Amino acid sequence: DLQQLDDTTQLPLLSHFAETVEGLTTIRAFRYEARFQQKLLEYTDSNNI
Amino acid sequence: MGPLAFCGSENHSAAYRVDQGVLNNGCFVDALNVVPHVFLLFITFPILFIGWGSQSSKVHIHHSTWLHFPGHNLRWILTFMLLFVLVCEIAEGILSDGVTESHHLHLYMPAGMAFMAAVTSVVYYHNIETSNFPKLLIALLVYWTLAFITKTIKFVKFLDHAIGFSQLRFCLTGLLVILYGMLLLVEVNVIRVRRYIFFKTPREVKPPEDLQDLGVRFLQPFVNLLSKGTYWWMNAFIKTAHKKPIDL
Amino acid sequence: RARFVSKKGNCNVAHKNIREQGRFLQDVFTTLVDLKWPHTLLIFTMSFLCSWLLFAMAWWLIAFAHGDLAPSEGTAEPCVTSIHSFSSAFLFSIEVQVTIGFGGRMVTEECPLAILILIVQNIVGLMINAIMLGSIFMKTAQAHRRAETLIFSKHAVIALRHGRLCFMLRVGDLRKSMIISATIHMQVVRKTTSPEGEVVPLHQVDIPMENGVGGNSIFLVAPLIIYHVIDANSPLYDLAPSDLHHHQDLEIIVILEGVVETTGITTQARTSYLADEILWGQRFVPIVAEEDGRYSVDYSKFDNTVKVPTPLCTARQLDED
Amino acid sequence: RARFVSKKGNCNVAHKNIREQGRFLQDVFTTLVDLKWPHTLLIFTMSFLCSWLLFAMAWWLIAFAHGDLAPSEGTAEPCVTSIHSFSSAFLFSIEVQVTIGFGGRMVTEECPLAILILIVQNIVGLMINAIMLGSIFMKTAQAHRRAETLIFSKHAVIALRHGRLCFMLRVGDLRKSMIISATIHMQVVRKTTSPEGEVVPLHQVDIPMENGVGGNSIFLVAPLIIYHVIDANSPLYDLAPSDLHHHQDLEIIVILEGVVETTGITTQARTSYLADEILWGQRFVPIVAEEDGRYSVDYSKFDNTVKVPTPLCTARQLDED
Amino acid sequence: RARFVSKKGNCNVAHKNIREQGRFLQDVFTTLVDLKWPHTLLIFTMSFLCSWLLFAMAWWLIAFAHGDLAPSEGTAEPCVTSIHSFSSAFLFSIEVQVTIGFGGRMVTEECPLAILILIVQNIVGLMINAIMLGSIFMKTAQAHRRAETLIFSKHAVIALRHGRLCFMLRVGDLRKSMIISATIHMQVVRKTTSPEGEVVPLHQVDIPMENGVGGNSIFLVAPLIIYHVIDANSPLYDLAPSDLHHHQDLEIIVILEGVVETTGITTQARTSYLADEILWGQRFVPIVAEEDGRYSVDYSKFDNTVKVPTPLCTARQLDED
Amino acid sequence: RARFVSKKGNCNVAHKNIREQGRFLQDVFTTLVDLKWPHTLLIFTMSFLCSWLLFAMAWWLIAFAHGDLAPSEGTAEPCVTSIHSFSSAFLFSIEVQVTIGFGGRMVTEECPLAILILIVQNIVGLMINAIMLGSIFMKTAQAHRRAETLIFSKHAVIALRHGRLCFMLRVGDLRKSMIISATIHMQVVRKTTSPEGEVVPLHQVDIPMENGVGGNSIFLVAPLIIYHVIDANSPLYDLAPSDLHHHQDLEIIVILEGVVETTGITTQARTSYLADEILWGQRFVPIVAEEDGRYSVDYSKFDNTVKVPTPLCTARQLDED
Repeated sequence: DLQQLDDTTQLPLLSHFAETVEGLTTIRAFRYEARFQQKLLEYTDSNNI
Repeated sequence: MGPLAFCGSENHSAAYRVDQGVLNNGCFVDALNVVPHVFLLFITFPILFIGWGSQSSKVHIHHSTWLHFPGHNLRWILTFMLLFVLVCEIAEGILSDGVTESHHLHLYMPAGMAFMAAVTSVVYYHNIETSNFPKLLIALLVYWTLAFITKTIKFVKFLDHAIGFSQLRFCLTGLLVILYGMLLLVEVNVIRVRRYIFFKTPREVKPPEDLQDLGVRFLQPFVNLLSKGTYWWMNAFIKTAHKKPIDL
Repeated sequence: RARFVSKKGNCNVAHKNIREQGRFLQDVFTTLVDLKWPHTLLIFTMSFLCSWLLFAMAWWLIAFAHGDLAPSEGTAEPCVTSIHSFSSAFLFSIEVQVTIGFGGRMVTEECPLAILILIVQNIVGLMINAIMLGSIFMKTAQAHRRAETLIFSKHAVIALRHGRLCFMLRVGDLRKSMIISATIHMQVVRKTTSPEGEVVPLHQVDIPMENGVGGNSIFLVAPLIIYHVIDANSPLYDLAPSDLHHHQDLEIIVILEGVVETTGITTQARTSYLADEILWGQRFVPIVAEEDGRYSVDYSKFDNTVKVPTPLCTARQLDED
Repeated sequence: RARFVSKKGNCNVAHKNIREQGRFLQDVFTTLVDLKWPHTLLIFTMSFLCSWLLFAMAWWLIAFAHGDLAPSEGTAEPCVTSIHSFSSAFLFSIEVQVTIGFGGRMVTEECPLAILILIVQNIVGLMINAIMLGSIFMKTAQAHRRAETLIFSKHAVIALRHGRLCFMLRVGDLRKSMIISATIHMQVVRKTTSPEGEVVPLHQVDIPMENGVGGNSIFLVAPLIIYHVIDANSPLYDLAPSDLHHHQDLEIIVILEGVVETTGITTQARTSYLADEILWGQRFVPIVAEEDGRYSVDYSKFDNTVKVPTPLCTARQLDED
Repeated sequence: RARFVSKKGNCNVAHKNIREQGRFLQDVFTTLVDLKWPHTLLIFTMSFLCSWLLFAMAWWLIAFAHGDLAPSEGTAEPCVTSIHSFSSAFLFSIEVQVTIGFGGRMVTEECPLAILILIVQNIVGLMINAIMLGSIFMKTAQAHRRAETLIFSKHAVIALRHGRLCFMLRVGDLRKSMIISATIHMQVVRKTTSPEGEVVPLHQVDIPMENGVGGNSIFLVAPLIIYHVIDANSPLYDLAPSDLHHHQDLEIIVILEGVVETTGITTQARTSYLADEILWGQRFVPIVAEEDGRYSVDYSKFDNTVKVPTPLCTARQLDED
Repeated sequence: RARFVSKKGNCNVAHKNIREQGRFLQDVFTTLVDLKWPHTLLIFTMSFLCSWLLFAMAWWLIAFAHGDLAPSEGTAEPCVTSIHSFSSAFLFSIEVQVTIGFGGRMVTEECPLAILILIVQNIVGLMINAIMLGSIFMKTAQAHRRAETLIFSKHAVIALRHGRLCFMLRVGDLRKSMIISATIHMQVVRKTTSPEGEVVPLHQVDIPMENGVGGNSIFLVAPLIIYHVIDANSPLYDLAPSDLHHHQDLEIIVILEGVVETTGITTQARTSYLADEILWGQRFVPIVAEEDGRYSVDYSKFDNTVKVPTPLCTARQLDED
């Protein structure tokens, strides 16, 4: 249960990296950088626990 | 197994005989040693029984504010050192009683009641440090000073009888009395921090910052040094993972 | 789906997450009385045994410190006569504290600290005797076991009485003795919502008992039908007869309390009636017969109902004829 | 024809066909208190005698199993000194349990199971001592014998007071001490029928006591006239003066209860007034005289009535002038 | 001219000409508690002394019937050891019944009727011990001595409050502990006459206490001013200020009762206010001061009045402006 | 600025300048119970020790007046056996009065005044035993320590309910056992002034508890929200939301009392809510959850408030829409 929980929170962190580095120019189009930074902090706190 | 004598019934009938010095019998310091241990048993068992055994199976103890009185890691480390040397005294009593005859009980029963008193001291300290209330453990203060006064009078009666550092129990009583002096960190726990009783202010240390029901439930870095080491929060989660799934 | 208090009368609450144990040790006496019976007998005999063993260790240390346990008797008198073991001192502490006092072991007047330990053994034995025997008498004399004698109906009913719908139930007393100044507090609990949006999960709102003065006072000799008239001020006013099913948030509790005539101590009996247990349109059979100049009640026919005709809609819609 | 409760105050009910004895053994204490006095003295002395005989059999089996009853004494010490019969062990169990402790028979420290049977004899003797002496004090200290001191009228009367018909009766207190917070619950029982057809055999409906606030609270120093004003809300409203005969279903009970000032325990006094015992048109003689600066009451003239004029029809027909 | 109950709180009644002593012996316990203290100590020590003397005569007759008082000892064992007088048997009955048990005199197992008289001496001694020590504790623990702590005003007053005349008096509590659920029953007694001609000599009619809900419940921490608003339903409505003289038939009694917080037993305090003791037009001084963060009351200035202006006619004539 | 009674429930009064100590010695028993615990143990062991020392001086004077302390024994029997010191007579008075009775020292039947001093030592020892052990049981069994179990909110709140402003607070019970017939007396104290000029410093005026019948009766199983609806008859009617500050003369006390189910003795719990502690516009979180077929309450979320919208003016100005 805990190892399957760690893998299913390990996947959206790399999905968030793969959609940051794809849409980098259109995330620096908006000023939505800090919202995505808070989304990465929520993803890495869930992966860390 | 014999008539179960305290001082042996050695057929001199003379280990019971206090004639020339009133503390110079040598068994009277061993019979004086059991006074704080049966004091701590017969004081600590109704207080622990009325406080924690007498709540029902329906009602439920709180699960946050695990606030430690300071000196906590030092007190658990010296309590495991105390349990180590009391197992050494019980093994010395086994090795010292059976060489002659018929069950000298004073080599067992001080360290047996001291071992039971030390484990009820540490479960009493964990029950007070869980339930936060510092107006008790002056019973622990008079326990550690009564054990310290009886172990110093056993140590100076060993020093009067010219018992040097070749016998084991002289050195083991010396480790016990340097240990019992360093188990008076209750004076560290009352003065310069946590002025609970005999000082004119309370110090009023705040609770830790994740324990105002912040949804944490990780429970490691503020729990006691036994259950830091053996992870006795984690077996509650391993029981909860039986008959449930564990989600995020 | 989940009851507040069962039909036996025990409350189904949990009391989770009490932070303070600091309020619990300020009264040790009511939680000494609140234990179960093997816990009460265990703390009774362990209090008496730990007092006898502690004073046995004190008398054994006195007879060891005088040299009385040593048998080297030249001429000198003992502190205590004929003690030469620990178990003789344990026999002596048993003989002192519950005041048997045989006399093969007795205090001689040599040792003054033996007289001091005898004085404080008699004082602590009288204090432990008073607190423990009064605690076991107040444990066996409490009045919560009187609620097994006081019975209720299996089913409460709703029928017509004097033009109005009345919520009727039957409570009986099974003892020859009486219960003095018996009151009825019928409360209906559910979850409600305010018009300003306040939701409370168990709103213990109170229906009045219809008695004749308005004061809730009864006389429990015959098993009598407690009835509450459904009026517009009552919260059973919009109760529909199709709403008497399972998983319906409606629970009427009946609290009967009074002082028992014999023991003189206040009892309380509580029960519940769920939405499944409330029957519509029925009323109770008259059970009070009469033979040889005495009234007679039949408790075999106690919760028996007869199914009268009743208009099967709400008490609001009965009020417009 | 058959009274609900007599003039002495005992209830005339039968309690037939109780199926469950399962609720009766859950409280042994209130049915231990509920016995008659030879049953109470029989269970008192048989509880003490069966405890002494059971521990006498235990001490006799200890002295038989050690060989102590055999007189072959080489050198060995006994368990108990000087026991050589069963009756010596019965004397020893009497000397232990009510803690006389003579000392010709005493426990020596040889046998440890003698110390175990002495410990459990002292524990069971302290428990039996606390429960039985508290039970005999709560038996002799109950307050249902206080209702013999509190008296009532032989006849209640109906007369005119302030334009209205009032149902008047007189209750006196015959003790120099008082009774604290005395309430009156006058109930009128009969058999009624509903307009929807519900017939109940003893409908304990409640008349209010006219006091002045409306709360039923009195002060029983002088014997005072308790009166209830017959109003249209009262069910004595259609009472005719020709309806005061034998075999008439009308019975007014008067319940007086309060806490006794001396013993501090709650009493209750009950009485009845039948249709033969209710007199019409009479009122009580004033019995409170005055001499040497003190009020004086005469209890010889207590239930004496004087026959005033009264309009001899119903209180409904008095209400239209 | 003659008071109903004095300012100390004792009732001035006589209870003349009670015919029946037959109701008095049915309860011996409440009249055992109702004695004075030398009568209570006399019946205490005479009950214990007559039990010791009766069983002393029984043990002396056993030792006379066995020939044990005769000193002709060939070989045979006694019933009781070392009895050779009546006073030795009186010493033995003292040693048995209050369970001292010395052991120079002890029961040997020869005589079975000695064992029967020992069994019934232990049973009658346990019964007499339970009834007499519970009777002396219920004698010393009764709550009628708590009314000396609860004080009242020397003078009740009548002044104006909120446009209306109010009958005001002051009651204080002089203990640090509290009194739980304290009620006030102010009653005004006089002799009245009915319009139909019924004259009662002490009509205990009840004025309500003005509180704010209407329930008579107070909280006796500070000495607070109990006031009753004179309304047309009150019988102080036609009270004139010239009617406050001696030989005026007007007596207002104040009944305060509640349960004491410490002993847990119900008390009652009563007082009176005559027509001389009721002052017109004055009101009480405010006595509740404040220093160092605590409220402070001065009981030296307790019944001190200040003489305000007040319209000096009746409350009926105040009601038409 | 200065509280009437604190949040723990102790009253902040002073009781200055009581002139009379004459009322205090008329009841020694309730002020014997009213001490602190080291004063109670000091008067307990000093009463028993002064009785043993006084009768020890009596037995020593008997053995001095007979010449028994002199060892010149020709043939004559003693009064008491083997007394030859004062401390042997102190041992004998200890052996008589708490009824140990060893038998090395015993009363012989020579001296009749020894029998008289033994009789009055047994009578005074039984009286001192009954009064002191009943006093220590009534000291440890009083119900003022039950108020530590009964909790209240830290903050009372004022919010909207059913169109009206309601003064809401939360009281919980932390025991598995119940409390029988629990009443609520909410009182609001301040200093007011009359329109005729009467100023009282702590006017304990009473707000009614909104319950549903009007009788203040609750059922403390779940922690329930006690609310009082602010109406024009209530004196919280002109309460402004800017008046909830420090040094504001407004103090609402909540008195909860009832009889404990276990010990059977009446308790009382009191608290306060100041003007700082009353919050405006907030209401309590619903804390009664439900899992595994039982209701569950969370006492960690007990005094937690949520800040709803509320019109921020007085309840008089809310009443004109």
